[PDB]
Order: sequence, then structure tokens, then C-alpha cells
Amino acid sequence: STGSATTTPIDSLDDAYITPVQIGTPAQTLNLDFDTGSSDLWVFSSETTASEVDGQTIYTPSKSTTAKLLSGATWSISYGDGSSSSGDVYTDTVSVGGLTVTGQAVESAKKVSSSFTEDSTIDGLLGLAFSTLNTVSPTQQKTFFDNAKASLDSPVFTADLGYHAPGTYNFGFIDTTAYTGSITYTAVSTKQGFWEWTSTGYAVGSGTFKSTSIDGIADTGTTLLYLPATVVSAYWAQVSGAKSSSSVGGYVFPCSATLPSFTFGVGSARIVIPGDYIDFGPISTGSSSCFGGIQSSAGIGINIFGDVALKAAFVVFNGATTPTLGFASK
Repeated sequence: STGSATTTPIDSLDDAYITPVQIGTPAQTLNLDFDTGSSDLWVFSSETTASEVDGQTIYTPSKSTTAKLLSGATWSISYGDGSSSSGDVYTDTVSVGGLTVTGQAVESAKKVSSSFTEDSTIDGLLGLAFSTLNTVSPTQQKTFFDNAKASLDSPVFTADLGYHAPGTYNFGFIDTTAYTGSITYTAVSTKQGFWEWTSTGYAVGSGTFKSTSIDGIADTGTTLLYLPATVVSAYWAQVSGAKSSSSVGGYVFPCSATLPSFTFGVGSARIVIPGDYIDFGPISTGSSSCFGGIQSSAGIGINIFGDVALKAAFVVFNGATTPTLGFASK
């Protein structure tokens, strides 16, 4: 079996992408953020504190004939940005673009941090990292992808994110019309529970490619590209007037400047991120200072290949026994 769903940017900056997901019987449609950097499927619900809900669509398990409380199970998650959520667990039927899983753990939020409350367009997250990161206690739960794996024609999912445009998430098949050339596959390490891989180097604009190993994770739930301070200083040194601002919390550049491209290595192949994808607009409305898409990973502890990098390629997440990541130009 296969699944295919459209993913849409939440705003004009591609801050996040939402995909419609059907939960329960009769179906309740929620717009979820597909996250390859986490492993929990959690939603805003009829149990969430009324003051912490601001325009989101909520899941109501009492209105679903297939919903069952997972007695005693609780979950608690904290993200890299400082945001958090916790609550109880239900099992229910979940479908993504025609692909149905029965008995999926659906984590019902009782408490959510202000970061989630502010985003009225996001009804929850659908975790696609390895099930070892799931926060359900005492019984750890499987992700939607892990539960669907047996039914799928191939144990894969693909991410095809658009630049200021909708894209696609496919499950169980590789669309050979969505990319040009061939797909380069690279080894994944599952030791930390992420889609962790090693990039073979980088280039700034039309400069020479520097061969160097950059270990990082493929994360659809992170907006920006976070790389080591050395690489990031070499990129921003090419932008006139660019500087790191402590007040802003990262590199900023004059909105009048043209940004060079950034190339990252995948084995012997090159993926080129156009300069426009690195522009995240004014820091405040009317400002002449613009926020950059390539930032330092020094304060994080891990290099992250987020949406800025992923939307420049057709990306294959191969969940076979020996997992691999595939990259192709598009």
C-alpha cells in the first residue's frame, strides 16, 4: 500500500509546513507539522487547558468510535527551542493521504507551552524520527512510519518541500518524475535516534569546494540550516555588511544585499541551495536588517540540516534494516 499527501507552508517565509491528517472514526482532520527530528504524534485536544488554545482545531476522542484510552500511559516532551507539551495517550485510527494505520498512539495534549499556542495554523506534530525517541511511559510507542512499514510497498517515505509553494510527502514509493539525474544514497547512524548522516563538504557561491566531514541530522521540523561556526563565518564573510547580533540571536544582513548560494556534499554529489532560500526577511516590519537562513550550531550541540537545506532537494528516507538517506536535485 501507499500514501501521498500535500504539505503547505504556514506563511510567506516557509517557517513550517502543515499536512492534513485524518484521526478517528468518523474522521477528524487536523493540520500536523511532519517532524523527522522527533518521534511523538501529539495533538491539541478537548483535554488541553482552554487558555492554551488559540484558534487550533482540536481532536475529540469522545466523538470517535475507534478511540481507546491507553490506561496509565503519559508523555512529556521538550524541544531544542525550549518549547514543551505533555498529557495522556489514546489509540486510534490515523490516515495520511489514503494510508491507514489502526491502533496508532495519539498523544493528547493537556498542557502546551506559549510557542505552540501562538501558532494557530499548527494542530500538532507527527514524529518521523526512530521510535527509540518516543516519550510515552511506561510503554514506549511506535511512530506512524514504523506502524505502517509492514503494509507499505517499500519501507520508505519521501520529502519534497516547496520554496514558497506546496510540496509532497509520499509513503511507500519513490516518484521518479519528481527529480532530475540520479539519487545519491548515504549511510545513516541511528545511535541517537535521529536520521544522522555525514556531509562530505561545502562551497560558498562560485568558490572552491572544501572537502570536510560535517555530521548532522535531516530535520523537516527545523526551519533553518545550523552548521559549525567555521562554515557559517565563511558564508557570511561574503555578504557585505553581514554581522552576528546578540540582540537578534544570530546573523543578520542588509536587506539590500544579494546572497550567494551554498553547496553541501552528499557523497560525490553536490546539492546547491540558491541564495534566495537563505533570505528570511526583515527582523521586524519596516526594518532594513534581514535575518539569515544559515546560523551557527555552537549553542545547540548538533548540526541540523533543516527546511532551508531539504527544500533544495528530493529527499528519500529509507527505513530498510540498514537505513539510508537519498538526495537528488529537483
